[PDB]
Amino acid sequence: LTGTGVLTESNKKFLPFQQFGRDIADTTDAVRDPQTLEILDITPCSFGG
Amino acid sequence: KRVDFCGKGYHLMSFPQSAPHGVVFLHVTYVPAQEKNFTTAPAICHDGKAHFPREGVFVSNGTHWFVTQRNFYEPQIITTDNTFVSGNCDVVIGIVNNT
Amino acid sequence: CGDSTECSNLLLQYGSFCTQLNRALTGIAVEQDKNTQEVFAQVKQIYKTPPIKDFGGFNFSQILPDPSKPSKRSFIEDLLFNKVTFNGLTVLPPLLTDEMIAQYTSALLAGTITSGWTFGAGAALQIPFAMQMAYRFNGIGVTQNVLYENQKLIANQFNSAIGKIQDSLSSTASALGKLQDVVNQNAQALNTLVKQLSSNFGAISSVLNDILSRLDPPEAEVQIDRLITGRLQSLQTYVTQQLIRAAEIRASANLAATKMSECVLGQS
Amino acid sequence: STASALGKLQDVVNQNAQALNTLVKQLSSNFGAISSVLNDILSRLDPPE
Amino acid sequence: AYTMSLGVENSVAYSNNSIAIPTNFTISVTTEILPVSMTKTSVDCTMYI
Ligand SMILES: *[C@@H]1O[C@H](CO)[C@@H](O[C@@H]2O[C@H](CO)[C@@H](O)[C@H](O)[C@H]2NC(C)=O)[C@H](O)[C@H]1NC(C)=O
Ligand SMILES: *[C@@H]1O[C@H](CO)[C@@H](O[C@@H]2O[C@H](CO)[C@@H](O)[C@H](O)[C@H]2NC(C)=O)[C@H](O)[C@H]1NC(C)=O
Ligand SMILES: *[C@@H]1O[C@H](CO)[C@@H](O[C@@H]2O[C@H](CO)[C@@H](O)[C@H](O)[C@H]2NC(C)=O)[C@H](O)[C@H]1NC(C)=O
Ligand SMILES: *[C@@H]1O[C@H](CO)[C@@H](O[C@@H]2O[C@H](CO)[C@@H](O)[C@H](O)[C@H]2NC(C)=O)[C@H](O)[C@H]1NC(C)=O
Ligand SMILES: *[C@@H]1O[C@H](CO)[C@@H](O[C@@H]2O[C@H](CO)[C@@H](O)[C@H](O)[C@H]2NC(C)=O)[C@H](O)[C@H]1NC(C)=O
Ligand SMILES: *[C@@H]1O[C@H](CO)[C@@H](O[C@@H]2O[C@H](CO)[C@@H](O)[C@H](O)[C@H]2NC(C)=O)[C@H](O)[C@H]1NC(C)=O
Ligand SMILES: *[C@@H]1O[C@H](CO)[C@@H](O[C@@H]2O[C@H](CO)[C@@H](O)[C@H](O)[C@H]2NC(C)=O)[C@H](O)[C@H]1NC(C)=O
Repeated sequence: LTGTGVLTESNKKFLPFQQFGRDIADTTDAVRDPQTLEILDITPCSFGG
Repeated sequence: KRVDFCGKGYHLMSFPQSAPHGVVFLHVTYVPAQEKNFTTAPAICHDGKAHFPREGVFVSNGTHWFVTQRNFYEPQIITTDNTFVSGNCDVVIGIVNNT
Repeated sequence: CGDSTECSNLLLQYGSFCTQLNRALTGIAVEQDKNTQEVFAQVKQIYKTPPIKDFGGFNFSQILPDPSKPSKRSFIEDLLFNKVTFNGLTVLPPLLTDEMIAQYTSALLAGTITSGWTFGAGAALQIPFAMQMAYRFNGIGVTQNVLYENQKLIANQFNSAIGKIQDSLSSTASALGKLQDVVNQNAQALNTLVKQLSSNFGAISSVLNDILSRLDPPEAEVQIDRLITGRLQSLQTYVTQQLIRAAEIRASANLAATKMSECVLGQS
Repeated sequence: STASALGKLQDVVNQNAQALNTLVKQLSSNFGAISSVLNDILSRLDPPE
Repeated sequence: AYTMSLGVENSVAYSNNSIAIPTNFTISVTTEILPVSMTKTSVDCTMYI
């Protein structure tokens, strides 16, 4: 799941068999770490004019 | 007559001028100024009847009542030829006594 | 490109497609700001209504602002606001905030209640509301004679109509069709633009990293060319649709400005 | 005396001139090819490519 | 940098038996500029492409 972003802590709950989530238009929005089985979050580090 | 179509104010006339790829209008407009205060009443009770103004508005300067045009202060005394009658005055809210 | 080097290098030799691409969007945004300014900024001062209100019997409490609410918006505005609802794309805030728009509308409405139409030409002139209605009957053929003899009945009809429209807006939905349609169209356009980033366009994959990671530049460049052509086509189509829609919205805004100028600031 | 009074006509003229200029400048783009001029590529190749 | 002011705030001295009538006038001449045309352009294919 290669990609760049900033990883924070979240609160949503995965069912015991998902690996990662997404919200709409097929963009990854949360990942479960394969070590501690905790739900992370993904936010693009800011940019602008 | 359509408001604010060409000119801020009351339109009078206009002049066109050319420009390399367009037109330039010079809108002449009338704008009132130097306002003042008065006291108004929507009708006048005389002999029970209720006179209304044909065109204009009633005003007063403290002692005397006048009828004026609505866009330029010009007071004229009240006479039976610029007012018209309609019924008697007990249903109108704002009547005032005068002659 | 999605923050890649060789993609940027390949896109560089395509000339300047993107300078005017950004120019068009900037012009569109400036156009929206100008639209809002020309629609609402019809007045020079900011008028206010007196605390004591005796408008011959007419009742404006449903449209006049109330200081209790934090937003200072009236009841009908509350009903309307309640009823209706990152991949290099950004959204910018409007220059005017909703509070200032509400202030503009409140100033307009207080002026037309207390001054009449005279505040659109020069300085606002006070005029008691009842004997202002007698100036609007006179402009449709009916003499003023009528109004001063049916004042209470007219006031009751107006209040009942206000209550009826209040309830019709409150309960029945799907009345604010056009704004909802505009919002849905914009959202659909953005969503379908976003979803195009998952298309092969005749290439081997929709992800740059994999195609550059298991190949070599000699033909990875060709695959990137296919991706670039597809994405450029999609972006150009999106920009053209945006331009057409902006033209339609500008026509509607001009119509709204004319309506505000001719029916609010005067009798048509 | 005052300048910048004739804004709209000047903007129209500038828009047209800029459109023409950017159309002209597109002639110097490789478009992914080996050159932006036809004579040399015809003179140093064969018809196939 | 500051917060925008929409204009000077005044309260019209509303009452129910008071009017204000102008006593003088002014005449104002204001300009308005509208484009009506743009330069006609023609393009030849073979010469350009
Ligand atoms: C793999 O990850 C770690 C590696 O040791 C282990 O899980 C943790 O193990 C440490 C001590 O070895 C404990 O203190 C933690 O409480 C463990 N956490 C979890 C979430 O297990 C274990 O070997 C493996 N864990 C998993 C989940 O596969
Ligand atoms: C007409 O009279 C009203 C009330 O007398 C004037 O409104 C007030 O004028 C005084 C001037 O001494 C101000 O201090 C008040 O602030 C005004 N009232 C409000 C609510 O602002 C009004 O100015 C008079 N009209 C003219 C043209 O002089
Ligand atoms: C209100 O206006 C009336 C009419 O102009 C004034 O009445 C006359 O005023 C003049 C002086 O301005 C006197 O010479 C006359 O004797 C007055 N009466 C008549 C019948 O002409 C009145 O003075 C004005 N009052 C105020 C307070 O301005
Ligand atoms: C204009 O407003 C004033 C004050 O709001 C009204 O004066 C009141 O008149 C009623 C009877 O008409 C009296 O019982 C009150 O005592 C008056 N109030 C004061 C403060 O004296 C006046 O009637 C209104 N006029 C119109 C035409 O609406
Ligand atoms: C205006 O004039 C009328 C008529 O002169 C007044 O009405 C009379 O008032 C007196 C005293 O209040 C009563 O005794 C009469 O019954 C009333 N009617 C008639 C036909 O005389 C009225 O009060 C005056 N003032 C106003 C504000 O209308
Ligand atoms: C204008 O209309 C509003 C809406 O009906 C009136 O507010 C109502 O007032 C009564 C009695 O004061 C209350 O029982 C209602 O609950 C109020 N309605 C709402 C929605 O709160 C208001 O009184 C009317 N204006 C006047 C001068 O009576
Ligand atoms: C209405 O306003 C005009 C100016 O817009 C006044 O005309 C001026 O009057 C003063 C004194 O009489 C002269 O010194 C000026 O030269 C006049 N101006 C012009 C352009 O001629 C006029 O007096 C005002 N009317 C009233 C009744 O006060």
